Amino acid sequence: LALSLTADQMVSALLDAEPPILYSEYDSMMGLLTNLADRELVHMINWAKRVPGFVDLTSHDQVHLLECAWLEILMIGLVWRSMEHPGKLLFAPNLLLDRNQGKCVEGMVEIFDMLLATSSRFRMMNLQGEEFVCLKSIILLNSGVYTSLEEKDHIHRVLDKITDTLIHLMAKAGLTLQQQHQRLAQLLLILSHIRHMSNKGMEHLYSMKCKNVVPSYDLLLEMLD
Amino acid sequence: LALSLTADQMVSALLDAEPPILYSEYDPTRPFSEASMMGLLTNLADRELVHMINWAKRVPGFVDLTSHDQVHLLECAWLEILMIGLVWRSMEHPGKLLFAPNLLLDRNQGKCVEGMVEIFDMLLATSSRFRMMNLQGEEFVCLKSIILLNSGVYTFTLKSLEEKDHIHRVLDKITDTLIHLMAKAGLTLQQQHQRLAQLLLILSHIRHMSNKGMEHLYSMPSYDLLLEMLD
Ligand SMILES: C[C@@H]1Cc2c([nH]c3ccccc23)[C@@H](c2c(F)cc(OCCN3CC(CF)C3)cc2F)N1CC(C)(C)F
Ligand SMILES: CC1=C(c2cccc(O)c2)[C@H](c2ccc(I)cc2)Oc2ccc(O)cc21
Repeated sequence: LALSLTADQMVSALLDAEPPILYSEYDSMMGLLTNLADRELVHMINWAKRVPGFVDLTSHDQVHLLECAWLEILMIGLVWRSMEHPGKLLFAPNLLLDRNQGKCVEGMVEIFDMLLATSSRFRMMNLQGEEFVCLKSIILLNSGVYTSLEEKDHIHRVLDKITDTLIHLMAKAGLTLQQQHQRLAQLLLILSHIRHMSNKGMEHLYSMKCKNVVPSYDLLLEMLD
Repeated sequence: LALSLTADQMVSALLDAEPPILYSEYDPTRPFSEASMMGLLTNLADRELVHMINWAKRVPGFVDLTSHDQVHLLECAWLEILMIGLVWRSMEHPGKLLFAPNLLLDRNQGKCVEGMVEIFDMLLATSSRFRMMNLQGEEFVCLKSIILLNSGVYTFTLKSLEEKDHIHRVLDKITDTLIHLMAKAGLTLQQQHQRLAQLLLILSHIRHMSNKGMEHLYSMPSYDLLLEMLD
């Protein structure tokens, strides 16, 4: 049924599944970042269930995709909220942090710097929230797909649908065929830098280890049920 | 002159710039041990690196960048570039990685190195996806150049933005080139968009593999080295 969606219905569904903007619990820096990230994880589960073609997959497959993508998804949301705040990361509306505040934690300013650069690449492209929910979904289905045959064909048909959607959004905003091609690529090439940031960030979270730091296969299996 | 080239001119330059296929050092002791296989793979990798630099300098637009920027693109890209060459070579050996004509290894021969099978599996999976997609050599060389220009660009002043913008325009010329390759093949406009997307999404996984790959190596090239080789 998700394969039957028009471009507009795809965006309407993705825009209507958006998670809400959470606030940072205080009224220690690793503490606020960690607690916030745990709380957005809960909302990300119910976001992912609403991504079209996601619940068409077995729960095993659903959780492998979330396991591979959760940090990328957390990060692309951070970068989106941060577009209109050059030089700062809008973790929460009461947690806007600058490059200098990354230095309070050994290891973080490197990820902080990569997130800022992605945020200004979205600013200098004037990334639209319709395109952004598209990329966020692309990340969900794409980042673990390559690890049975009916499942990865269906995922690749839904990913072909979101490509159609990105092209449609670009045609309706007036861009020529050529500008449509180029913008799609520039948007998708940024996903590979987002992958790099997730990997480096994952890497920091194990040196960071206060133990049981990262969402395990079984924890994620419970939250979707 | 890079930004005036026609699609077919870009395909041409890229195809001639391809580095040769090399051979692994000849009759090592087999069966391998962990130290001897890592020794071969390393020595083969190092020898490919020299040819990669000559390759890099012939990628339209690369030599327009400052020495320092060229090195940084390479420091960030070189393992993805090594790994996509392997996947390409190994497309016609299902279940095998053709590291060299004389070094064709299956999954089980990757267990000889602790931590390596996990990497092996990823590389083989990618090679199977390129098979499933019927990846073309003309597309291959466009994606490789895309890797070289893109991976290091989000890490790069008036001059620094000119550097950034020029690279982004060359990437835009490589996109048009892939699209021309697809249009000329007879694919529809929708099919063109979808295949361009599927290919570019594959570069996200190639980035994952290079990162895990870099992790694996540490668990077991300098700026100065790449810069000397570049001049
Ligand atoms: C700055 C980035 C990204 C980031 C962190 N915060 C966020 C909150 C909202 C949006 C983005 C973020 C933070 C971060 C995080 F993303 C996760 C985390 O730990 C989660 C622990 N939970 C146990 C649950 C399993 F059940 C997972 C701790 C963090 F500081 N940071 C990760 C690093 C640099 C280390 F890559
Ligand atoms: C992908 C890859 C290696 C690889 C890398 C990491 C993990 C792994 O399992 C294999 C390994 C390698 C070994 C040492 C270095 I220095 C670099 C690459 O040997 C290679 C040789 C040639 C080539 O084109 C690719 C590889």
